[PDB]
Amino acid sequence: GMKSKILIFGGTGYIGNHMVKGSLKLGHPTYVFTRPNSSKTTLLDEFQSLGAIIVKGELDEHEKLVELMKKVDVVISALAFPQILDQFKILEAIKVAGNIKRFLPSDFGVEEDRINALPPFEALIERKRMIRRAIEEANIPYTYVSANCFASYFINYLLRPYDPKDEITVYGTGEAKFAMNYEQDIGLYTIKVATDPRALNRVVIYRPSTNIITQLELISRWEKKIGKKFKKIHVPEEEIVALTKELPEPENIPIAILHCLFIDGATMSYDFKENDVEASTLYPELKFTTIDELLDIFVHDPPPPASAAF
Ligand SMILES: NC(=O)c1ccc[n+]([C@@H]2O[C@H](COP(=O)([O-])OP(=O)(O)OC[C@H]3O[C@@H](n4cnc5c(N)ncnc54)[C@H](OP(=O)(O)O)[C@@H]3O)[C@@H](O)[C@H]2O)c1
Repeated sequence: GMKSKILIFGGTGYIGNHMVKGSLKLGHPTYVFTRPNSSKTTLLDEFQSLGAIIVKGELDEHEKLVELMKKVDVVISALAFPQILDQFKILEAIKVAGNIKRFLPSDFGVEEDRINALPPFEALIERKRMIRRAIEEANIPYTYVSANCFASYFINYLLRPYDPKDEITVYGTGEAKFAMNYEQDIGLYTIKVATDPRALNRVVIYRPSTNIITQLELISRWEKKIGKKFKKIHVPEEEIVALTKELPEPENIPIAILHCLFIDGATMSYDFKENDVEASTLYPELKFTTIDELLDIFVHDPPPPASAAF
């Protein structure tokens, strides 16, 4: 009816699929753009059964993008790091069509306009910054989502719950705080803020007070849940920094990211600004799945591990 029509790029993605599902669950007409040479016919078939409109095509098809933009109201990009600057193709189409009410570029991580990282990672987040600067210069309505850590992704990475090993690797001292959110919730909240006037042209941060923790605390709570103790093996900060300088690319990128999130504590190293919007405070009918609930999920029905593309 009056629900804004949402177009999602990278919808078959690791985080993108939760945005597609959240969109449909909220009653929004949902368009999913996907490459012709897909390996997700089963995933696309699921979206289709849920009401999604599938549009196959390449980002290089400028005319197709423009005609597609004219049919929707909101555009959300969940593309991967290798495709960050390819978002300029999306932006060009948005500018030509001229009817888009809100554009959310592919951020969904650290708040790159207030944090810095080691060269391997810094170079990549500068690409996201370039997208934001272009959006602002063109006066395109937007919302920048700092989702912080994808919870299933990093619980799997840090705890390797599917590994019966007796040791656990700790990065740095393990004392740095970080916030992590369940992917399913990042998906739903992103759709909500994309049409919330309170988020128009603002930075939105997902930092629920129940999802702030340190590596050491996460391990301790996990040990209690499963009744096992691990031998904590620390990897010195100086060691991690050296690796980012010697190891090749993309091998050194994940190392740089681990330093950013778990040693420097970039997701918790700042205080909110006047115009910042913390999403957990927005909807009284909704709440972010907490860390305790997340650990319970890994005990009962753990989601598969994942590895981002670099
Ligand atoms: N905060 C965190 O913890 C965290 C963790 C991981 C990722 N991220 C962020 O989340 C965002 C998305 O990451 P992701 O892991 O979800 O992405 P992804 O699943 O790797 O990729 C998303 C989609 O990109 C499309 N795609 C892939 N290669 C392409 C190409 N060459 N040309 C055009 N389209 C292509 C694919 O869709 P089709 O096959 O349908 O074309 C794919 O499903 C990024 O901004 C990333 O940095 C954050």
